[PDB]
Amino acid sequence: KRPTVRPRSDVTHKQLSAFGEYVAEILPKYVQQVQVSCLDELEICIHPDGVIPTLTFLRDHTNAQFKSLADLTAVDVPTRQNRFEIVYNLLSLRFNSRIRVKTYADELTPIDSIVSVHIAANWYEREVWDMFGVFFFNHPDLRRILTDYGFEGHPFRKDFPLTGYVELRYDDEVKRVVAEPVELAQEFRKFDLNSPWEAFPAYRQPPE
Amino acid sequence: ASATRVIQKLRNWASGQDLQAKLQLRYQEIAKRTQPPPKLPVGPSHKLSNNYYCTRDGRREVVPPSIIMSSQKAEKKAVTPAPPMKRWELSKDQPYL
Amino acid sequence: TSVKPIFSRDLNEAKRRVRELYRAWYREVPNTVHLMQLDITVKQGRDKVREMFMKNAHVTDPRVVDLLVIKGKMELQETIKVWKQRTHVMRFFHETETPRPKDFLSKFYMGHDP
Amino acid sequence: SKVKQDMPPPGGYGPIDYKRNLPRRGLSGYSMFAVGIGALIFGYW
Amino acid sequence: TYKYVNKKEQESEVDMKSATDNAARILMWTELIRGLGMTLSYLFREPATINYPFEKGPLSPRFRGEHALRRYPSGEERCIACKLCEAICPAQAITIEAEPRADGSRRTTRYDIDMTKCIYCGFCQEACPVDAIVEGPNFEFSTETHEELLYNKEKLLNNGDKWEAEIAANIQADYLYR
Amino acid sequence: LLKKTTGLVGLAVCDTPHERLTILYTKTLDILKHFPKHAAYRKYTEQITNEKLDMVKAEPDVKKLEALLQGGEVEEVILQAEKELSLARKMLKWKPWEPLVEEPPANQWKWPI
Amino acid sequence: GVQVSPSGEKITHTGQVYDEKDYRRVRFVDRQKEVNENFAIDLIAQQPVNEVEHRIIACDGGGGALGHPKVYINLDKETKTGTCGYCGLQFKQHHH
Amino acid sequence: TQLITVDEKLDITTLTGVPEEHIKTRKVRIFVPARNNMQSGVNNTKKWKMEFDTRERWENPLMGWASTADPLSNMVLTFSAKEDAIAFAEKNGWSYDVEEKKVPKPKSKSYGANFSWNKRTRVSTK
Amino acid sequence: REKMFEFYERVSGARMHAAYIRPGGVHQDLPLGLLDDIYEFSKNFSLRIDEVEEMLTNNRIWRNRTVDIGVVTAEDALNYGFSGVMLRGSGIQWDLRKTQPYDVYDQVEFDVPIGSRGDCYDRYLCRVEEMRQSLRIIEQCLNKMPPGEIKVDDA
Ligand code: SF4
Ligand code: SF4
Ligand SMILES: [Zn+2]
Repeated sequence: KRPTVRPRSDVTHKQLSAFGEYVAEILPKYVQQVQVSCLDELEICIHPDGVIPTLTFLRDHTNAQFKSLADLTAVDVPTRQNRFEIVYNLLSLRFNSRIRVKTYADELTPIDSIVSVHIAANWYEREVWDMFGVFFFNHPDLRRILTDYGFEGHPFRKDFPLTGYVELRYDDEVKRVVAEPVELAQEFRKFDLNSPWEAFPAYRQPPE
Repeated sequence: ASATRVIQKLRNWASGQDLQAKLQLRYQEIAKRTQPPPKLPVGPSHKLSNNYYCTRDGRREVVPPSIIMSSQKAEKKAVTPAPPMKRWELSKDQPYL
Repeated sequence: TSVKPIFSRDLNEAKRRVRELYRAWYREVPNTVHLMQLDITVKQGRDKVREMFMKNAHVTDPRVVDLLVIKGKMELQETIKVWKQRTHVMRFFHETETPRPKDFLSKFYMGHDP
Repeated sequence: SKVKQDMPPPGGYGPIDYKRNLPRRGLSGYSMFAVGIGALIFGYW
Repeated sequence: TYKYVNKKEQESEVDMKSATDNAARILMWTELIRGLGMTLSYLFREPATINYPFEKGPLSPRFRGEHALRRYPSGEERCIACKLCEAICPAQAITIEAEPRADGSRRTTRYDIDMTKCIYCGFCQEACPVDAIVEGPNFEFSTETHEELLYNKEKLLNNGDKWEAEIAANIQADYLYR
Repeated sequence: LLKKTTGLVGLAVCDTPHERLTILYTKTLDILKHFPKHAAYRKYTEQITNEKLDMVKAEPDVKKLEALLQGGEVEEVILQAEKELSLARKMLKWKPWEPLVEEPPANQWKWPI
Repeated sequence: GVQVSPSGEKITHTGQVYDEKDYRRVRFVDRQKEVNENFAIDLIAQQPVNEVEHRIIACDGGGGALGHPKVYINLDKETKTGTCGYCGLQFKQHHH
Repeated sequence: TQLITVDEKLDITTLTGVPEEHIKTRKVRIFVPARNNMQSGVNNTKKWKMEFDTRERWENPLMGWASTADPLSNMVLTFSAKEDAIAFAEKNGWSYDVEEKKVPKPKSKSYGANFSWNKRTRVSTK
Repeated sequence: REKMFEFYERVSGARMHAAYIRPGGVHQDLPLGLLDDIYEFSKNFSLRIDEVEEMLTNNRIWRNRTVDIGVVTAEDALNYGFSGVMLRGSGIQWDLRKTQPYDVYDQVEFDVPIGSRGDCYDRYLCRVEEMRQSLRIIEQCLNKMPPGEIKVDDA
């Protein structure tokens, strides 16, 4: 009715809630949380030990048939103990649906790679390792894919600086392309673009 | 468009298509570079009454996601995430090339 | 204070993996210097490898040692099949950078950096 | 006033022949083979 | 719906005339001859080449070219040092320093825009509340040094004074859309 | 008649779709009988396997069977039955009906922080 | 107007000029330091004061949407003309 | 069989890739940021922040821009807890200075105090 | 493409990097005569595609270079995570504009090109038929462009 508000269909929410209950009761050993967002997207948060069984079940089940992996990514939230949140978005062409599977890791506990389940996970887990430093067990070839050759540090982490630590320039004395500690002619001006007034009362956290 | 009839016939025979009907060079059929000034209409919220922002605040209707089950907070027929996709019908316009 | 091991149960086979990686790096240094036409000699390349290992030598957490071994294997393999070039190898030596002496008088004469 | 805005004509735009149109032009295979053989025999004679 | 791009309906059998047609096609190069013919047709069309620099490619009044700082018809600078252009500048290519002028007006002391950092997106000219910064239609300002693309307030004001006869006309032509 | 092609590259045409589906569903039920009785995966997969086996036995026509099963073509249904059998073996090995292995930290899934 | 320093270098409208012993004028050696000749403070000083008949005037800089945001200037002080904060135009109430 | 013991302080400085200068010579500050007194909102005083010590910012000889030489100048990290910031700082090996959350003291606000018979809280204007 | 870059410059002022489509709509309304010029271009554009066909589809050199090259089975494409033209060339009936539609793609009508051999030739044919169906959707958009505001009325 309202031309400025996105229309909402509740049948997708009901279907995804039913499928979330379905997956949660099928796999109680690994599934830690099931939620359906206001956007009608199903998220299932699992233990890191159950990444292989969860992905295999979602790919090979008759009711799931999530044979297409949309993407594989990581989110760095460095306030929790397992700071890397690994997110698997999957697409079911048989049922025209999309699902999200979440798990956690830190800098020193690797999680199982799903190259045996989906083949795009090869390059996607290479990207995740190169950007965040999350190791993957039983990978065919885990190495850097996006950074420079011999790049030291994982740049998509929150504590990594935006400009980095080294910069490249041509030195004529050695006739090479050499790396220097980074110096900027103009420093990146950080902007404090946060209003001191609360925007969304629905997400008001309780006081500590 | 300035081509002679002999060259036009040669081009049409050599390409197999009527080329003078659809020329890729724009000559005069395009719009004028100078246009009359427009008057763009206003949206649905351009009214002087019954237009309180709380009645059309779609940004504030977003809620945190509903927890179906949680490990700390929390005979039936098996279900699917959605009904199975209907098979696509063949094109009635041009099904094959 | 109990965690999941990556590859090594304790420091012993972690040090074994360290020794294997150092062995293979020591093997590859002359081949690297010969193939990528490095201005350096074989001796100081091996010294560079050794003092990189001694730079990392202070850690005794088996998981961190396993991850350092893994990263060293990636660097070594990247040197085996030549994708890391002469510039990337020569980035280890910092021969184009004037070093900062660590004495208080020199750090006082340069600037405000501690 | 009256709003002026970029709009299609009231009668609508004409049809656009988006389909593939190969001319289907060409002499027949039997008769080009016949004229090739005839040229061969005439040249030989 | 959907359609097939390579599938063919049923079978067209194997007839002697069809076999002879295929043999003639791949023995006398019929598709090659027709491709040659229509390439000859394009040899006999008219080229689509304009005569640069004596002929210029057509553009629109919306064109985002070289940056410029405009003025009021009185001659006062339109800029009021409000820093929204550098606040919205996605490449951080605008640096502004300001102080009250001798008559107390709120004006800039420094307005630098880096052409080598600018992405020519028009966010400054659409966030400017007084139509001071504009992306005028100049694009033929390639320089032989990297320094000459590091514009300051004097260069931007000179560009605004140079291109005011065209920038104002473009803004007059297009301002009803924005 | 017989299907000339399946419309998918690399998928063969099965000339005996009913027997293959029957033996695949029977093998799936037999390997599901080794699961624990309280296994939700066993209960659900037995439900779909029994329903699809009943529909296969009910419909002898290939096209009507495909329209009934609505899982694409019957070759795709055969492939899905094979993958379900392999998944049943993998579930039997992994044993996912057990309780939760290890509770996550307190703020592991709290967003925003 | 554009004035020159004792060094011979033109002084900008911001008052910026290089010192005699400043080394940064070598960038202007064999080149030119361009200064915008039209000084906005002088140009707005040349503008006559608009003599209006109202206690509160409204300014948009002229041209409607082509000017600045519309503001209101209170011309109560008879010893001082009211200046627009955007365009710098001066207004004076006619009390005769 | 798959669970070992480690009795250390979780040092990952060898894996972070940061140069040793920007580990040993840096000091970090852990603090709830103070409310901007030009406003009255308190939404920016909810999350703990870690920042780094300010390094040298000099003037560019060409344009006068603020040139810098350290990479950790715009690095600000957000945490939900002081202990989380402590764990992150000790894990990354940075020496930390922590100041506790300055909360506003509860105040006895009474509108009737503005119109008192005998107390000095009676106002002379409104 | 130069003509269509002229269209991009007319809507945004940038030939390539428009930043025109924004969250909430688009940045500005179309200038007058733009729809007429788009129609004048698109009524002649399908002739060009046929000549691209003449220099490629039936050419034996292009057929030798593209036929039975890079044959991808449907299951391999699904497992490798392919999308768009690759799945349709391999024969998978999948298009996001038809399955999970956005904006007014459910209101427009078009056909989806589906290959049968999974090779370079089938992918090329799918891309060309996608060009033709794109021209069909362009015709429908030109005929059914509605009046009204240009961004969401939410300041
Ligand atoms: S057009 Fe250039 S200067 Fe203006 S906002 Fe965009 S990037 Fe910045
Ligand atoms: S947005 Fe306009 S008035 Fe404001 S500082 Fe920038 S150029 Fe000046
Ligand atoms: Zn004004």
